[PDB]
Amino acid sequence: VALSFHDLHQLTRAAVERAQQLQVPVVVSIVDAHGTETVTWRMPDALLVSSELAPKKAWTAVAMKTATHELSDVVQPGAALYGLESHLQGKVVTFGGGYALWRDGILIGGLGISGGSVEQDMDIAQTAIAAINVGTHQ
Amino acid sequence: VALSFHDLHQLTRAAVERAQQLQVPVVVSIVDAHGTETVTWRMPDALLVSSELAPKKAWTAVAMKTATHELSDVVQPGAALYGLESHLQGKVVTFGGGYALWRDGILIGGLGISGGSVEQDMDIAQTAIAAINVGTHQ
Amino acid sequence: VALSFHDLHQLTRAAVERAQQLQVPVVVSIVDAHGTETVTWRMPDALLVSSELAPKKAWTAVAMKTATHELSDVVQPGAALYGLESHLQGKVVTFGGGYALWRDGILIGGLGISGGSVEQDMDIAQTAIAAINVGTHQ
Amino acid sequence: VALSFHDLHQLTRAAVERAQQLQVPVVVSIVDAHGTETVTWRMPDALLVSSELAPKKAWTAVAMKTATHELSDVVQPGAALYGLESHLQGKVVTFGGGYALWRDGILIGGLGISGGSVEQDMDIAQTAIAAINVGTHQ
Amino acid sequence: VALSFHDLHQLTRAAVERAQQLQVPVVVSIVDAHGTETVTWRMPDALLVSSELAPKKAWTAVAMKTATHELSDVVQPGAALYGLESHLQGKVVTFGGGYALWRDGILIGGLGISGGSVEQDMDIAQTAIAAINVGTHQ
Amino acid sequence: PVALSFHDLHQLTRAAVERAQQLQVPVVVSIVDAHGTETVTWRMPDALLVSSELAPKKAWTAVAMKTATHELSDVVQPGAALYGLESHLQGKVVTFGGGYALWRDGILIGGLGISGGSVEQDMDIAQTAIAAINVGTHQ
Amino acid sequence: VALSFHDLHQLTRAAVERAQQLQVPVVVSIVDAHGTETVTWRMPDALLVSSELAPKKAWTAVAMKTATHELSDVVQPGAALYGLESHLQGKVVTFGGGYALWRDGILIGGLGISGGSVEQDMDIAQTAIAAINVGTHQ
Amino acid sequence: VALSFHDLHQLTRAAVERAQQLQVPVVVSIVDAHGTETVTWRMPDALLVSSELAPKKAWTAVAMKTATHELSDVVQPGAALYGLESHLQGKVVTFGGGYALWRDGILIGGLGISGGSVEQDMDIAQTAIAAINVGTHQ
Ligand code: HEM
Ligand code: HEM
Ligand code: HEM
Ligand code: HEM
Ligand SMILES: [Cl-]
Ligand SMILES: [Cl-]
Ligand SMILES: [Mg+2]
Ligand code: NA
Ligand code: NA
Ligand code: NA
Ligand code: NA
Ligand code: NA
Ligand code: NA
Ligand code: NA
Ligand code: NA
Ligand code: NA
Repeated sequence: VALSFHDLHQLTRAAVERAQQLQVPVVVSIVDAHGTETVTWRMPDALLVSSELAPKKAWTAVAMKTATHELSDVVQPGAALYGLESHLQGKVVTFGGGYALWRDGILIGGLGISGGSVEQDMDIAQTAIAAINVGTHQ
Repeated sequence: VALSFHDLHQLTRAAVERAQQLQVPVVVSIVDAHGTETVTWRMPDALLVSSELAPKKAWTAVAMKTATHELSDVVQPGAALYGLESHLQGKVVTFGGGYALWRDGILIGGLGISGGSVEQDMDIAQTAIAAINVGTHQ
Repeated sequence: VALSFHDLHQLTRAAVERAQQLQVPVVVSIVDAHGTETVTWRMPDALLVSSELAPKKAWTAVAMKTATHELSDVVQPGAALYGLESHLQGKVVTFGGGYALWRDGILIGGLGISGGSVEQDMDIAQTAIAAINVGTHQ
Repeated sequence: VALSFHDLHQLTRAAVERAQQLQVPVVVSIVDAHGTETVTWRMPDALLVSSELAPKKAWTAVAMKTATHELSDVVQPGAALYGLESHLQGKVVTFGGGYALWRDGILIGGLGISGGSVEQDMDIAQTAIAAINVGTHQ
Repeated sequence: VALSFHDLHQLTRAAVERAQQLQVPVVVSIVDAHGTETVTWRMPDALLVSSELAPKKAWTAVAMKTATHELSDVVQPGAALYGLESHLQGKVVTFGGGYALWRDGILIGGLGISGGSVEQDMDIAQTAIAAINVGTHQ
Repeated sequence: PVALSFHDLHQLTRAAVERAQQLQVPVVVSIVDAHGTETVTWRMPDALLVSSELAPKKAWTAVAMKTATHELSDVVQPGAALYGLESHLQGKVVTFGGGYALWRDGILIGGLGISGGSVEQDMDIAQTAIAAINVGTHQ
Repeated sequence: VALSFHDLHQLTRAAVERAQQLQVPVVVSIVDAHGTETVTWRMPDALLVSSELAPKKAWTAVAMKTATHELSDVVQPGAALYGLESHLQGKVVTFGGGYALWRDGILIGGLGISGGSVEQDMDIAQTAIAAINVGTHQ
Repeated sequence: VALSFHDLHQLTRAAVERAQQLQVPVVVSIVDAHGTETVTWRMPDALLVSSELAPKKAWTAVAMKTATHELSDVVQPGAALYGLESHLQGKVVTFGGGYALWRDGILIGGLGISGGSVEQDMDIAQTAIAAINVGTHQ
């Protein structure tokens, strides 16, 4: 059930291809179900911050079993998990671009994209994920 | 006056059993009156973030002599301790799930639960604390 | 011009005496004009967090040539230095209890109190400062 | 295209000269297109916090290809990159004083000023940048 | 194959019992096959350092697939992995008391003991491991 | 003209993984550019957890010191010129083998780092991968 | 059983007085039995490193229940706890100047001095300890 | 008694000029008597490590009141300050290239050079120091 070589290779290829179509250089990061960095690819000229944000988005997706855009409302002032980003010492990113990857009810990894607008990062991520046979929810 | 073996054992057992009833895997953490990690137990499949949040809640409860849900208002924009989570470099958690433990007016420890919704974490924590009948306020 | 032995000893004594009158245990911290820790004194049962907050308040006062309560408005959402506490990795504290210490137009140090309410910490600090011949503004 | 000795020297001198005119001591920092510290200069009595803020402003400008005052709106509560300063563990500063430096469509570095009001920092930075043959936008 | 509740409970009980027989208080730590803290138990008056060293020994065992005493020679001056403890920022401990736990050729976790002499820690760890049906090599 | 291309990165990464498969040792492969930025990472199943940190560090060291990492082993020993270096740089530099600096036409273009086997295996894997593309390991 | 006001005061005074006699400026640090910083005093012109070394020496004494000079042999290459200083991320200091304080078989705190030679730090620490009624071994 | 503008400028220029004569690109760093970074200059293509080592050598010179080559013997296995580089969490560098700057018996700052061989760094640093009216010992 885990991510196979083919899964990893296709996710990464499809993300890079979609980023090229959008004309935005990104960092692509994939983590396994335990949060271990498994693939990283940086396109030329990607924003330097993206080297830290993409793997953090992928990690966040696994570590909270969620897509990172789904955390945006819950960390606001007044919301249930206000302060989370400081409580976890910057390890969680709470804007879009990270998705949890599921197969047959089992969490198999996380994908993180950074380098565009949040909308671009999410488009790239969703396009990549559509290239392989996986879900973004259990 | 201090947490005995029986206190630590029953707090842990009761927390895990309540979490089983709720069908949510959590990390349980107990710290002593000086904030030293005394017991940690991770249920299978608990959110990875919970491994950091539960001990931090337990620590926060002792370090601020308060339940963590009682810090939620006082760290908001405009409130007296705005910014506290950054000032203490992520050591304090300001949402529910941590309680201070008191016996005969003496602070004896802190219990932290993380892995569910905030309300679940607080339910589990309160249940565990009710199993040994210590107080949560001086 | 600098804090003398007598300055340091009287500041510390007066802060502790005032805390005793208020019946709240605090940490007292004094830093020099360069931000080096010079005196620390912890009263029994002071909040654990105060061991970190009091020196940070003192340091903040010198590092920003201000009282720490004067930073509260400027770090709010919408205000000029929003985010400051993260930018400086938790070294600055932006609620009351730290004061800059000045003599003959020269910055000689900083005093930080933590362990009570913000208002108690500011009272203690102001009382201590009144015990020696120094100002809180240039 | 890169920053020459002359570019660095003129930037630094013009910044210091403008700060002297404003009668505010600042830290001046210049990073290259990869974010490596290239020049630092501290004026006597500059706020201690400026030693950390000015290089961070310069680094931010390259790392996000933006002037730092342009990030102020996008990190607010409710905005698209809320929490960014914690996600990047304090490496990015999101109030004014940092500018990205461009020549012939190529990013050649970043300039950061800290020590005055945000407006003084920006005036100093803009004055310095006007002393050499560069743009602040691609 | 993984560590069951019974495995974890017996390891912990047996380590504590052995420590009691030796009259030395220890910290017991167990990590899973991915290095995630699963159980921590601190006996009263265990050396404060043991709170950091026991989990690090358990983690090292899984992270290097080795008992920690088997790393002592290989990190010495002149040996193949000299400097390893600094390369990994203190995450690995290279003296005895940590053991990797294997069942049917599969790595299922790590156990770490700290609080005694290295020889006591190893005794305690070996005694605990003998209480369950597992090997210390693949 | 001489930077690492897509093809360079791809071939380095593939050849490293292929060689690690031949040796039957799972590794982490890391490539950094001439400025030390992480460019590629690839982790093989069951690689030592430590190798997730050690491989990118090796690659970064190679560029940050313009050297192969095995060439630092003597110089950081007790009594040698750069004793303590690993602590001075807060663990960012690794001083045993497996990292190589990558050069073309006298220009530094990147760094490759391998971790997960013995130090010898990591070097073998790195050298094999480097041979798949025609760059040099010295200026 | 604990360090009283009189104990803390006399330790600190006696350490400063001795350091004055020797004409070496030091930092004095005292921690309680849980390792919490209780007193710090810095003499003018004390080595900057001493602001970190002295509290660490005091902490190490309690955390390891030993004098710090007693750790020097055991951390050497080839000895049982080689690497310890990196394993504990610099929290332990292994050269002289820190002493564990005992009364009636109970560990009550730790004293740390830094700023002279190791031998001066030890002379100062020992002179200070001799000013109160305590032992340096259980 | 302090480093003037001219002192800072001349030190920096002379260091860069000597590095050019040796044909090695270095990072030059100057700190004041309190260890605050005052000047940094990076020559093109200086080793990336030098960006961290040169300011650390300058800081070390002031923080230990010594040239950094004078620390080499004292931090060896078997010597009085073995482990120091870890105790201070990498803030001190114990090989040559850093010098303390003294005028009329007063410590006024530190100069640090990194990028060459240790001998080249020391040559550069000594040459720069010779360009102004200061000593390297009290
Ligand atoms: C921060 C790093 C700096 C470095 C490395 C530096 C380096 C130098 C060097 C190498 C020269 C000689 C140029 C030549 O080769 O002929 C020079 C000249 C000079 N620098 Fe600087 N400088 C620095 C900053 C400044 C600053 C901040 C000022 C004034 C605010 C200043 C004022 C001058 C003056 C007046 C000259 C003489 C010629 C001229 O007016 O342009 N320099 N500097
Ligand atoms: C540290 C030393 C520990 C000791 C000495 C210990 C001892 C025991 C004993 C004597 C029992 C009674 C049942 C029997 O006859 O086997 C027991 C039950 C139990 N303990 Fe512990 N325990 C320890 C730690 C833990 C921890 C950390 C947990 C975490 C949840 C735990 C969970 C339980 C549970 C759930 C039971 C009752 C259910 C069952 O045994 O199947 N114990 N323990
Ligand atoms: C890590 C990031 C990787 C990316 C972005 C990536 C991307 C690609 C792309 C774009 C192609 C088609 C290129 C072409 O031939 O025209 C390709 C082909 C291929 N890749 Fe990868 N790849 C990666 C890693 C790997 C690894 C680690 C392996 C093997 C261990 C691998 C094996 C292959 C093979 C066997 C082919 C087809 C053979 C051929 O090109 O004729 N790739 N990859
Ligand atoms: C660091 C925290 C210190 C605190 C909180 C403190 C507090 C006090 C207090 C409350 C007294 C009155 C004692 C009594 O008679 O009951 C006192 C007296 C004294 N202290 Fe301290 N003290 C401190 C440090 C020092 C140091 C470092 C020295 C000398 C190096 C010192 C020298 C004295 C002397 C000589 C007296 C007797 C003269 C007088 O009453 O002013 N103290 N201190
Ligand atoms: Cl915030
Ligand atoms: Cl070492
Ligand atoms: Mg049950
Ligand atoms: Na926050
Ligand atoms: Na905050
Ligand atoms: Na009971
Ligand atoms: Na913030
Ligand atoms: Na934030
Ligand atoms: Na080391
Ligand atoms: Na070292
Ligand atoms: Na070490
Ligand atoms: Na060391």
